[PDB]
Amino acid sequence: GRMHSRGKGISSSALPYKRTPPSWVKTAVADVDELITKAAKKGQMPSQIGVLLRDQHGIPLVKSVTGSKILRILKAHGLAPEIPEDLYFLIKKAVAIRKHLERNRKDKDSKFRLILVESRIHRLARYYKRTKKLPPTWKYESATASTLVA
Amino acid sequence: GRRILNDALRTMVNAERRGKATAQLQPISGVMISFLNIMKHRGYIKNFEVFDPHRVGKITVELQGRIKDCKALTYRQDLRATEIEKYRTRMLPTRQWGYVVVTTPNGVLDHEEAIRQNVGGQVLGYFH
Amino acid sequence: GKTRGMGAGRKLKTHRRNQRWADKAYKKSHLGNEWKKPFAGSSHAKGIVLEKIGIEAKQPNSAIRKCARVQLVKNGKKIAAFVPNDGCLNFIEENDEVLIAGFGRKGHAVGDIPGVRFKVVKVSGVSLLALFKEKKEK
RNA sequence: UAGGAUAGGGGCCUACCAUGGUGGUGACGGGUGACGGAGAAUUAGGGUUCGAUUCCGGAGAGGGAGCCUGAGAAACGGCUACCACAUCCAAGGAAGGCAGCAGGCGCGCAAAUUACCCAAUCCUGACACGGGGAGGUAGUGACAAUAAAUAACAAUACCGGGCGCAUUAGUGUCUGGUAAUUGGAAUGAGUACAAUCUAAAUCCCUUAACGAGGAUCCAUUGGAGGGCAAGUCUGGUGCCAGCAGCCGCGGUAAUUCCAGCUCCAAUAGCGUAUAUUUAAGUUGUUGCAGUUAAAAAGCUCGUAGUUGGACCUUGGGCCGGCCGGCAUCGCGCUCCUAGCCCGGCAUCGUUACUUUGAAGAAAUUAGAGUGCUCAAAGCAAGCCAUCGCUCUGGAUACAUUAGCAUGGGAUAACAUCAUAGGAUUCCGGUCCUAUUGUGUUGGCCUUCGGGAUCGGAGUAAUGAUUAAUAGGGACAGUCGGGGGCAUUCGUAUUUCAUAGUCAGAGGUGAAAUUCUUGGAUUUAUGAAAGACGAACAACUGCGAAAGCAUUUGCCAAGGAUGUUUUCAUUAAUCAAGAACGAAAGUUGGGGGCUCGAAGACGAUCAGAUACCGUCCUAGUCUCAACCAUAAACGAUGCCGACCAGGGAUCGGCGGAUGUUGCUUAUAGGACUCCGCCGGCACCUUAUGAGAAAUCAAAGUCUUUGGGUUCCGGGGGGAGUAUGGUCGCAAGGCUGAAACUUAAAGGAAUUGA
RNA sequence: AGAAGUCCAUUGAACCUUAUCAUUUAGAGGAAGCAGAAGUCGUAACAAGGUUUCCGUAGGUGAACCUGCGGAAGGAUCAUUG
RNA sequence: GCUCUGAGGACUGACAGUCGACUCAGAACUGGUACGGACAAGGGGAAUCCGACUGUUUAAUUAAAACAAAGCAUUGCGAUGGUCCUCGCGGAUGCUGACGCAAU
RNA sequence: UCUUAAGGUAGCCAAAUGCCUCGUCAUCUAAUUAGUGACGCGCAUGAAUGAAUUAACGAGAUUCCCACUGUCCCUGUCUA
Ligand SMILES: [Mg+2]
Ligand SMILES: [Mg+2]
Ligand SMILES: [Mg+2]
Ligand SMILES: [Mg+2]
Ligand SMILES: [Mg+2]
Ligand SMILES: [Mg+2]
Ligand SMILES: [Mg+2]
Ligand SMILES: [Mg+2]
Ligand SMILES: [Mg+2]
Ligand SMILES: [Mg+2]
Ligand SMILES: [Mg+2]
Ligand SMILES: [Mg+2]
Ligand SMILES: [Mg+2]
Ligand SMILES: [Mg+2]
Ligand SMILES: [Mg+2]
Ligand SMILES: [Mg+2]
Ligand SMILES: [Mg+2]
Ligand SMILES: [Mg+2]
Ligand SMILES: [Mg+2]
Ligand SMILES: [Mg+2]
Ligand SMILES: [Mg+2]
Ligand SMILES: [Mg+2]
Ligand SMILES: [Mg+2]
Ligand SMILES: [Mg+2]
Ligand SMILES: [Mg+2]
Ligand SMILES: [Mg+2]
Ligand SMILES: [Mg+2]
Ligand SMILES: [Mg+2]
Ligand SMILES: [Mg+2]
Ligand SMILES: [Mg+2]
Ligand SMILES: [Mg+2]
Ligand SMILES: [Mg+2]
Ligand SMILES: [Mg+2]
Ligand SMILES: [Mg+2]
Ligand SMILES: [Mg+2]
Ligand SMILES: [Mg+2]
Ligand SMILES: [Mg+2]
Ligand SMILES: [Mg+2]
Ligand SMILES: [Mg+2]
Ligand SMILES: [Mg+2]
Ligand SMILES: [Mg+2]
Ligand SMILES: [Mg+2]
Ligand SMILES: [Mg+2]
Ligand SMILES: [Mg+2]
Ligand SMILES: [Mg+2]
Ligand SMILES: [Mg+2]
Ligand SMILES: [Mg+2]
Ligand SMILES: [Mg+2]
Ligand SMILES: [Mg+2]
Ligand SMILES: [Mg+2]
Ligand SMILES: [Mg+2]
Ligand SMILES: [Mg+2]
Ligand SMILES: [Mg+2]
Ligand SMILES: [Mg+2]
Ligand SMILES: [Mg+2]
Ligand SMILES: [Mg+2]
Ligand SMILES: [Mg+2]
Repeated sequence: GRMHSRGKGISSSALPYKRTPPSWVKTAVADVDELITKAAKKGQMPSQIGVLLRDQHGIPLVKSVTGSKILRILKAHGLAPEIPEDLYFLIKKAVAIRKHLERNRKDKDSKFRLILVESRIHRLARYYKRTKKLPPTWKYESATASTLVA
Repeated sequence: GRRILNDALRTMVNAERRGKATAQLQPISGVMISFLNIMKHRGYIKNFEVFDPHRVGKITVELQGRIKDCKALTYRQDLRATEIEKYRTRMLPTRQWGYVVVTTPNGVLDHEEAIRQNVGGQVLGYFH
Repeated sequence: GKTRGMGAGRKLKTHRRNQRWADKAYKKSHLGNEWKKPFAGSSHAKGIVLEKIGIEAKQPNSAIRKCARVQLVKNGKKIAAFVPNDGCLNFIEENDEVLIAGFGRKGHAVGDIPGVRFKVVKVSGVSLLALFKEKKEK
């Protein structure tokens, strides 16, 4: 179930059987790359870009239409995020918790949640250093992390 | 928390003990399929059918009510073709029926085929 | 449950090593204190009688169980030793050499007798059964 | 790094230089009643325990040390010194080393002769010849091991079952036996010639004459309540003496003691003690346990360790009787094996696993052959005319791990295609090395042979599995008594103040302490203070647990649901280490209504240091910091799968018309029905499990294996002592032993 | 050639002081556990055991114990739409 | 004592040149075993009692275990007040105000 | 059982506090009215008259031990 809770919910997505786009997706694979590229240069992350395509521009799945995953589309263009999206969003959260504590130091529940976040941050960075998505010297520093994000 | 071919074989025994007609095996694999071929050629299961929606994939097996038990030996030992005899006696109901499946570099097969071809290997399970 | 992984041999071997100390038979023969027992790991032992005593039997019974305090030659130990037959305490005197054996149950008290785990088996180099059976006189 | 020394490598040692080497995969240190192995006991398998000792390796010669000679020694049946022990002395000196063979003392539960000989096996020297306390032979020897006597056969029998008459009988069949009944046959234990034996002796094996009536040529050791085989025998004793591994026996009719008789078991053997093996699935890898019997850590995080989803053809077959040898859309070969243009080629990822072989000391284990008379053994021997010799044998196997070599390549590890710095048939240049044209020796170089770099054209299907009813992250609308900060409220209580009235009130089983005309209690209006948060409130919610219920706002967090978003194995569980942890308790402040350990009183009582009643201190409440424990409980760790039926309920979502005191209209909100997901539970039932109570998870267990952590091994002593460590303290964590004891305990039944 | 002697190095027994370690062993007095016995005081527990029992903590008392605070049912309640 | 060896620097144009006062390590030799050679300059250990410590004290017989002290606690006082001085007028604390003053 | 307002609690001890007293036991010694550790019917201990402890410190009182020495056995000699 959950890594850092006892919940065992199975809420998730279910991609269809058909790899190809539905018949009505009448876009061009070059044109959507512009849609992805513009969204990135606007600073949006891959998870939000896919939501945008699916919701306004009517693209069910990028891997169907283009044959490429979004992050690999960005990376070939030199727009891949320097800190991976998921690692960044955790680092944002741990920064948010620390700022809240620095006014509430008898919030012992919020101190508990903090420990869970860096445990999650460090496990993930262990992975990304192994696969060379982070520099082999990159280190999560509690203090100098609010500068990196937001 | 998954280690398959235990999930597959325990599903068949539980289906068999109740007396059901078919069993579904949600994660499948080449190892699991080769085990069912050995069971089937020896006559302990009917045919079975692979499901590809994409994924690990599903398989439905049709049971004929004449498998008594089928088990996995997780912690897969190495098995010279010389101590076949000692694993035979411990794990099988008698010296007449029952088979120990061993994975060997000439493929997955039962301990009887292993002696003829003079290969040892690593134990996967047994049925009888 | 049990650890079963193929590369878990170190965990399994260590665990039996820790847990064997919880078995009294193991710890009795592996802790070293058998050499601090009076016999110091011998089947019999020679001694010299200090006095003839006699000890009461435990509650359900009622008798005078006759013993002798003997002193062990090898280490100076003083123990109480049962003289096991009818009237056989008479054959035992004071300041006499005596051969002490185990009384049974391997250092644990035997029968109704409180605190005696040694039996006298020879006196003056004459078998004590032989004295009770007249075969050899002292 | 350079030396020195050694036979020689090396911090072996020296000078200078650097700062390394080992460690939870346990270094370092301690224990060993510890030389190592070959092996030994036990063994269904897996194991447990032993190994001083005759073979191999090592080490030592009373303890240390230093040496000479010599090819070889740090030699001790060589020396030198010291330490200890001791011998002789004519008193000045001298001579020492049995852990060699025998023997003595001592020590102990615990072990042989101060014997003969180089005949065998071998060794040694100048040697065919000398020597050998090596080694062999004999005395002692119930350590272990083997074979094997202590009678056999007959007829009489008072008799005893069948079987021939079975009736009515009677005897008679295998002799079953009291039978010192009777009769001769058999023979070695013994003793004795000889011969043999032997290095010489003795013993054995042969064998002249003696060698049996059952009292003798006599078999014993433990038992006879049960376990456990065998007495409801007789005399004695009287909870004595005794027996009894355990349970138990013995208090005047003892199946248990002491005896006689009879029987039982084993038998030339048997009992006792102690260590160990089995039994013991009570150490559990195979293969145990943890709701209540002993035992889930209060809870979560986390490093190491352990474990880890699926996916990449060897798939569809030709071929000859398990397999070669092959074609499909099988990356090369010059170089070795290389067929009559051709199989069957080596380096440009590593391993486990399996297959076969090598090479593996013997003795021991297994195992073939072989009639030592059998057997334990041994490695012999067997046929010939058991006649001048013939035929010989002296097999073979197992050997865990590590190392070497061979094929397989299922499974499982570690490493690694996306900056293309990738592969690739050719093309000259940066450049060196030179070979048949240097018959001699060479030595720079033209086409030419490879480094190696390297710019460009070239070719190709030009090169990134999927998206786990794994996990993370994003997003959407929600949900909650989850947390922190501030804040609004509510009665009650206590105190105060004001007013009224007047004899009691309070408390109790009954009272008393106590308050009271200085007006108690009661009644009424207002004020202060501090705690508390009724009813609603539940087989309901939230939280890792502890825990969390008045209002509102702010801050950060979370689960579930929804999703055709995104990453792509990132995970499970966890020694070491870390966060939180009710109540009480501790140190300081703040506050101090109520209640209230301690204390003080009134009752009760044999007493009452208690229950009951009165008064009250710390405390209760809060801020800062400690503490780290609870029946911290579901007495049930966490992750995963499967498995039975039902209605409730909580959160979300989806699907249905019909209804409202709503709603500018519908839509939504309240309610009814259906479905999915996720929660807290409940009910009914086994086809299940369990000792059961019970349990739909305590199920899918002798048909025993999904992963992983913690933990138990009869009851006490004892969570004690001691050492460590944490704390201000109280104490927490770690945590024995001596000794003691046959039960303690769990579930259920009948009674009382 | 070459002795006694002698010089400096090196190996180094051995003896002595201090220290440390480990194993035994004595001790006024204090204080635990066990067992025995035909003892004294009570009545704590097992029934609602006559104040339901028990767990943590704290205080108090001849002794078993009592009391406060929080917890548990292993309770004497599986139960209020009555 | 003597004779040496090495390290640690400056400036000037990984070098060359010149300069440089000071410290520390190491060796051989040497002596009638002397060498912090005069001077200067702790004796040490095991315990008991009192006072915690530093501080102070009976000038000229007592230096302490006495006094003080930090720490702890109690008491009075909200100014028209407390504690105190003054014959009176008046004054000290107070250029203060409870985290303060005053008394133990 | 008489009595008190309460009957000396936790602790401590022959203590700088104990008459008896050179208390009793142990230890230190050859020998200890001294010292230290215990014991406690405490003439006449005891809780801010503060009780019990206590590292560091002291020209504070006391006991012992090693070193040292003309303090002593036992005096002699030298300088101003
Ligand atoms: Mg799941
Ligand atoms: Mg986890
Ligand atoms: Mg046992
Ligand atoms: Mg060298
Ligand atoms: Mg030894
Ligand atoms: Mg020995
Ligand atoms: Mg000797
Ligand atoms: Mg030697
Ligand atoms: Mg020697
Ligand atoms: Mg000798
Ligand atoms: Mg000898
Ligand atoms: Mg007999
Ligand atoms: Mg008997
Ligand atoms: Mg019996
Ligand atoms: Mg019987
Ligand atoms: Mg017996
Ligand atoms: Mg009994
Ligand atoms: Mg009996
Ligand atoms: Mg008898
Ligand atoms: Mg068990
Ligand atoms: Mg239990
Ligand atoms: Mg639990
Ligand atoms: Mg890990
Ligand atoms: Mg290998
Ligand atoms: Mg998933
Ligand atoms: Mg969201
Ligand atoms: Mg009134
Ligand atoms: Mg609710
Ligand atoms: Mg309310
Ligand atoms: Mg009271
Ligand atoms: Mg606990
Ligand atoms: Mg528990
Ligand atoms: Mg499950
Ligand atoms: Mg719902
Ligand atoms: Mg539901
Ligand atoms: Mg046990
Ligand atoms: Mg136990
Ligand atoms: Mg219990
Ligand atoms: Mg019971
Ligand atoms: Mg009672
Ligand atoms: Mg009661
Ligand atoms: Mg009860
Ligand atoms: Mg009380
Ligand atoms: Mg120097
Ligand atoms: Mg002072
Ligand atoms: Mg003066
Ligand atoms: Mg003075
Ligand atoms: Mg003072
Ligand atoms: Mg004034
Ligand atoms: Mg007192
Ligand atoms: Mg006193
Ligand atoms: Mg003195
Ligand atoms: Mg004293
Ligand atoms: Mg007094
Ligand atoms: Mg007084
Ligand atoms: Mg006083
Ligand atoms: Mg002073």
